[PDB]
Amino acid sequence: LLNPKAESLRRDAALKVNVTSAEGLQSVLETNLGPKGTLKMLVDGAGNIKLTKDGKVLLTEMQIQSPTAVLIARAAAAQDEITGDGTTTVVCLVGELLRQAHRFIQEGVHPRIITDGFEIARKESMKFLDEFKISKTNLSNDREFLLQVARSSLLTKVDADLTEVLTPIVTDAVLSVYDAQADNLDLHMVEIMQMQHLSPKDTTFIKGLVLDHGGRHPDMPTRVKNAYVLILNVSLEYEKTEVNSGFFYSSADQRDKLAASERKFVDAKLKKIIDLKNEVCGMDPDKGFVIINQKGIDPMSLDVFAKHNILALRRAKRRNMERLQLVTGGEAQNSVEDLSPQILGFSGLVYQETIGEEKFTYVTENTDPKSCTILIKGSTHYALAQTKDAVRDGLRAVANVLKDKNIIPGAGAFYIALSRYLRSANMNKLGAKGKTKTGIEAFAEALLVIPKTLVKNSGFDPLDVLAMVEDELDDAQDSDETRYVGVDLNIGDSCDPTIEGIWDSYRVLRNAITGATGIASNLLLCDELLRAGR
Amino acid sequence: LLNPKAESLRRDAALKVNVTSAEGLQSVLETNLGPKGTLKMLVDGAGNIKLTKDGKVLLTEMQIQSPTAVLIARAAAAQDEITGDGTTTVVCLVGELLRQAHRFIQEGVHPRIITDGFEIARKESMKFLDEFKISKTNLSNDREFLLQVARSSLLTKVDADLTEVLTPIVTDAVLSVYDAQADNLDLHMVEIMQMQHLSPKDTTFIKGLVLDHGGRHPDMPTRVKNAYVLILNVSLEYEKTEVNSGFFYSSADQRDKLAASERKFVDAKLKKIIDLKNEVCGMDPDKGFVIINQKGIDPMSLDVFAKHNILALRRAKRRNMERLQLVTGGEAQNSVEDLSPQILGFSGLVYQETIGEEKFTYVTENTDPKSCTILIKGSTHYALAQTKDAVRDGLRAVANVLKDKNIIPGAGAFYIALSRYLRSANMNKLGAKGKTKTGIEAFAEALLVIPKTLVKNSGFDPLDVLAMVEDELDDAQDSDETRYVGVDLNIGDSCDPTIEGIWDSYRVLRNAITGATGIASNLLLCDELLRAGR
Amino acid sequence: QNPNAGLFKQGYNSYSNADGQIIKSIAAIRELHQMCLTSMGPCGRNKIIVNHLGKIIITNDAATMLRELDIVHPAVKVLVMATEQQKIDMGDGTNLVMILAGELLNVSEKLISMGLSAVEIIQGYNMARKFTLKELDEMVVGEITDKNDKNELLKMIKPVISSKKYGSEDILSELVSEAVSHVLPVAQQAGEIPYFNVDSIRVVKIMGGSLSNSTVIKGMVFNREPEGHVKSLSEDKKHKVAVFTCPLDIANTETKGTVLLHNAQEMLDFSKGEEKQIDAMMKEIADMGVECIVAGAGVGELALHYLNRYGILVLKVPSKFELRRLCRVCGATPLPRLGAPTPEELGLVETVKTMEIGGDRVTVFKQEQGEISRTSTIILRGATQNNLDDIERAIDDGVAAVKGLMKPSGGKLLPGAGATEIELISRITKYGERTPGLLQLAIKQFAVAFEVVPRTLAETAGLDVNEVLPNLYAAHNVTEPGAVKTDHLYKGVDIDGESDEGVKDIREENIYDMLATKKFAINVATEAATTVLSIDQIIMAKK
Repeated sequence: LLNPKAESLRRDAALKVNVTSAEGLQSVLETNLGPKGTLKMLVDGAGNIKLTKDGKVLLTEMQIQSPTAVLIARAAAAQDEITGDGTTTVVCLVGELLRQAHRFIQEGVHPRIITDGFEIARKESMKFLDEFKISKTNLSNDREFLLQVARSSLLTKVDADLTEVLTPIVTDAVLSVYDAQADNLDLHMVEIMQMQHLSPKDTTFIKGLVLDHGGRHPDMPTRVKNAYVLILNVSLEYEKTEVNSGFFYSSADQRDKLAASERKFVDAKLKKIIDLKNEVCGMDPDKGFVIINQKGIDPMSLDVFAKHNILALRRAKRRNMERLQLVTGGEAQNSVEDLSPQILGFSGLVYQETIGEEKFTYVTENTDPKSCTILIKGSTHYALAQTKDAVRDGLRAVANVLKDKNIIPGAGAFYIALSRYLRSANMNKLGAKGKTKTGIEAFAEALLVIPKTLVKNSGFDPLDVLAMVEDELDDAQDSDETRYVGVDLNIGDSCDPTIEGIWDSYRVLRNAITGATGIASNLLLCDELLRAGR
Repeated sequence: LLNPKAESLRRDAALKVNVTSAEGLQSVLETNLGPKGTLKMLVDGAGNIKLTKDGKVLLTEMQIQSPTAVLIARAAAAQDEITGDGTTTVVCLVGELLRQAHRFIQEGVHPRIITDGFEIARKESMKFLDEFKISKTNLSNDREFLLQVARSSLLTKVDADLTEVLTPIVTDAVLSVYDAQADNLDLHMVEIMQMQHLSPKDTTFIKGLVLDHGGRHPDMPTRVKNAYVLILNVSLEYEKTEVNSGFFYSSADQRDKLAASERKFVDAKLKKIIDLKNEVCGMDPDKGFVIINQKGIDPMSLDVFAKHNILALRRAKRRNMERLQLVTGGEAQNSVEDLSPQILGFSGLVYQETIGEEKFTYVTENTDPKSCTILIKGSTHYALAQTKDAVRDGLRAVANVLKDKNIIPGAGAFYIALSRYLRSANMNKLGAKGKTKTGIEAFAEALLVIPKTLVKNSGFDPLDVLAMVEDELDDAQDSDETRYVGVDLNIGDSCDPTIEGIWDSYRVLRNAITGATGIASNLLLCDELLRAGR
Repeated sequence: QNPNAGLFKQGYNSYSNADGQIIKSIAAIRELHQMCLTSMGPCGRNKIIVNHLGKIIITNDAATMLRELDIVHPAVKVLVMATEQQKIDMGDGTNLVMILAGELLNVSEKLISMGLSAVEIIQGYNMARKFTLKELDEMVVGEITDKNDKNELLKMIKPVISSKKYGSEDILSELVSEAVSHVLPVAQQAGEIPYFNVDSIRVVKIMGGSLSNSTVIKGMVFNREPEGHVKSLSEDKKHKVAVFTCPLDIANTETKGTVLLHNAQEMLDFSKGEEKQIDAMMKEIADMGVECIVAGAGVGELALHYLNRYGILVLKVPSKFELRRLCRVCGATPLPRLGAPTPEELGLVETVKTMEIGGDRVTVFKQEQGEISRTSTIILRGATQNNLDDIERAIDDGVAAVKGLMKPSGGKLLPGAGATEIELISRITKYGERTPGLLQLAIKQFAVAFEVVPRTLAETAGLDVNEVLPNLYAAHNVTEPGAVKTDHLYKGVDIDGESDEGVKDIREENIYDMLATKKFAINVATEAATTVLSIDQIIMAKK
């Protein structure tokens, strides 16, 4: 039953290889789970050092021939397009669920009943999911509670020293861009800037928009408070004919004749701009005037802007100009002849950070900016990649907190309670099936891998911390009140996840149970590995 | 860190290999366990063929380098000397207990908690051992119940066709030699002899003693009823002059004259023996006179005893003569001159089986024989060893039932119940430790190997029979009554072990649970395998 | 026939913690750790490295050597990237960062083999780092007043030259400090506007002479020829200098404009045309008072003839980097055209002359009083080319040391020569028993990791480890009959080289370490070791 150049695994041998290949990828992301996990370096062919704990980014930067990790890679891709986080946790749930089920395969349990026991446990998990969840109020005074949610996302992807730095940054980034109403939130409206100069501990949040190319003159003012921003589409720089040509004067009389042809369009626009400063903000103190000027600036206007102390800008990005219309409010002016003071916008303190290689400009302190900029600083390249991964994962984690009114406590509070509930639910109810309870127990025993993994990376005994939580849950079942118990990684004993402030998104955990169920089931449903097409 | 001519395994690999090597012996002895097991055939290499289903008998013939299986063979050494049956069950309890603990060792659990968890569960099993046992009366009218007890031992070692033949034989063999009182029973009074060239279904029970050498003469009576047994210690063979002399003869006729002078010494003794027959019941009907005569017989005395219809025997084993003194009651008579009628005993019908190669004389139908003989006849060599292994295990199985007043139902009744008791008791008590739960749960799961192994050899799904028994035990507890459930191997569903008649001795299961736990615990205590002394 | 477990990916390289790769990664760093142990200290030496292009580069600096070495293991690249953090910002202390980060992994190896979790190892260093940062503020003895005096600069520059090139530190300190005082203006108690840059000091060299015969110029020094019959200008005050990007030649068309001769009639017109046009443009430049013309492009033949009659010095600087530093002195600006010396764009030089220094005649550029220069150049002389190139790299480290005098704790200093690293031991072990829990293992080993600095200086100097080391522990740890510790806090580590008993006081030779350099080096070395200890797995692929 074979042809030349064929390799096929039949009977239960393919199930043994698929689980064994899954145990390898499991241990890779096992030590990467939680804030106490490990931070691994991945360099493929580019010499580019990158350190991140995100489960999806690992699989995209590594080529894996194992077919088991291919479907897992498709699972991590579906979680990012929906949940946006928790890719490492889902992989740890799929890996251990195959190990607990593989032990029952040798017992003779058919894999269809194993998959049927998962769907029954998944429907019962959704019932406990609605009972265990906590409804959070839509009020905007929850920023204090948002600080606890922000730390839960940050502590995982960093060394925990940067969490306190990014805690006010990430929290204020979401509330500033999100107006308070039903509405929705847009993460694209929050810009991200990257700089390799300053250390990562010095990073700060930018309320407004920042731009790259500024005007360079020695007399330009460093700080300008409450300045008016004006978008300028005309060219302030000398221009030449479409064909290469130049104006060479042999006398002072020919100098004024040849140079006037180039500055004729410049002076016509330049003299009308400085007249706007005479009509508006001429006398009035505590006001300013700023020019965007997407096009360049000639050295002649630099001396004119220096006499009036006008902040000069040239070579502006077109994408940032559309955001300046929202932040500042000024309309794009194509012709200065039609320029009016109604087109002028309003901005706050504008100060330019002076660095030899690059210069920055801050449009910040605006009345209605309706935009945000997260400035990421770091000394090395991998420090910028890790911080950028934590911000993008942090913004998307908090994004699901405002959209989804339900919140779940973390630190193993959801996993330990669900594993203990499903084990005691089928015993009291006895409404599933007689034989199926074997496969249902495999799912309940696979839910305790996460709390055992969090303490494994910290070096604590997973059997000791598990017995301490069960003793607290038994004390919680005796009392008629509601008390949630969770594992504390720092101290090593149990903790109240509501007081400690460790919280997990409801949508992330809702798709984690259903997602890990279908992916791990399809791997057990494969009897034979087919090699064909060649 | 090594020595010459030495091999050692470090870390936990030394224990994992010892468990894996124990798993190899488990899979070998998993197939032959129970009445649905298999009959193994071993070859020493010298031409010997032995077919035995007993666990210890196979281990003694097999040579194993694995030091773990050596202790298992040494663990069964105390099983046969005490229990006498169930050595295969003990091995299955040691191997599976190591497999169930192997999963917990890989999780990082220290073996001391695993070892202490087995000892604590062993002490709790002994408390449930006395609750689950059934007290049986000491009355001797229980032979009807002993028929079902004999089937438990017989159906295991044979094909079940010889069970109905050996059921009355084995049962009546123990009760006949056992007078009715507390006392005890001695299995040494039951002799086992064998003869080839016949079918195994012809096996019959012998109430008396079977003798090797039979009388050879055409005129000797085959069947003699109500004959007097006489133990004769004199030598009836050819004799010589009491003083040293020689035979000097000129012709062959003079040689017979010198030979007859020495033959008169035997003839003088023959005349005194025949006078005892005519003295007591000489011509009386329904009477007989039989001469044992441990020593030999000359061809002249065979014709003298045949004319009087006397059964003559010669060259009897010294050990078999001591049984004739107890069975028949006749004293040993050294001299013929001192022969008296008070030395004569009494016996019933004595009939000799005539076969060309061998002849058997039956001493049966005795007033106070105080002995029995089980004649196992089979054509081949393995047919004689297989039944002899079943009788010696059957006699010792019924022995523990009459000695110990407590009896336990078999067919997995104690194993399934104790696994259910220890599961629900550890959660209610919680007096050991939180980490001990792993050791107690591993022992509870290790008790289910026997009910799964028995049904696995029959072909029925061990998963379905486990669900039907647990559902029946739960329905029995809701009805508030006492109902014992066991696995039916023929049908495949559950059964009542009290009605079916499957019973296990209390002393067999008491040393099985204690023995398998103590030996398997010592295996987990092994840190390293040291090679020294070479 | 023999399978392999643990690799599900591909035949590429997979490094996991199961086999102890965290020890092998340190062992690979340990191979390069001993490389830096032979660098830091006055006993160190430059390394000869031949480039793939057949070029020999010789420098004592280890950070520069890392750029000339091929790194294979990517775990070392993390330390190389962390080494650049010390070279770009403070410019000094690269040997302190790499050696300490390598020792932090050595003391952590004993914790990994003991069974201590790597997470608690990182948590211990993070708590010990915050304890060290608080002590560095109280360990400051003296403070630089930022007087910018020549004698005040000799205190900071001397230890910077030390542990690089020994025996010339007395001569080189007077050469470096003299150029620093030239580029610094007169100001005090003002940190708003920065002044001293890293390009303000140019290093030039010439064969011949010695270090004692070297001088210091207040401006840029050019080693090329004047390219004309005029060797130097006059001594008149405020000479005008014009920088021209356009080459010196007849005015042509920006597009094409190639001179061709069809007939002899065009030969006399174009030849005399180049003579009359260039002479007319050079005359207007000389009439405006410009005695020096800087030509960035090539110079024609007829251009040099007219510049000799007008007495205009010829200067050619094709490098645009030298033109930037030239604008900071006289104030000249490059003109896109030729023949239009606009006085607003012209510069002013006090004195420009051609003098013979080191055996060859060079035309320098300097000043006197007015038009204060922000750029200076040091002329080096010596008979050894190998030691001459090493001084060029040693001065660049001294230039970055002057930059560390700015607002971020520039005046505060700590005693050096192994006195700082040993004193941190008693202060950290004092906090070890104060902090309960499992952190005591990592906190104590964090202070032991500072013993590599005094041991390396004593080992490379030929001193016995069993002798000087127990005297170093007794120097910083004493029993004083009283509540206030007293007597010698100045006992450091001595290199000897002649003879001595015990150690010596730092107050004698005034060898100090800046707080901004030492405090920044500890944070970089801690985060560098934090990255390595946090990585338990490395995935690589073949090229």
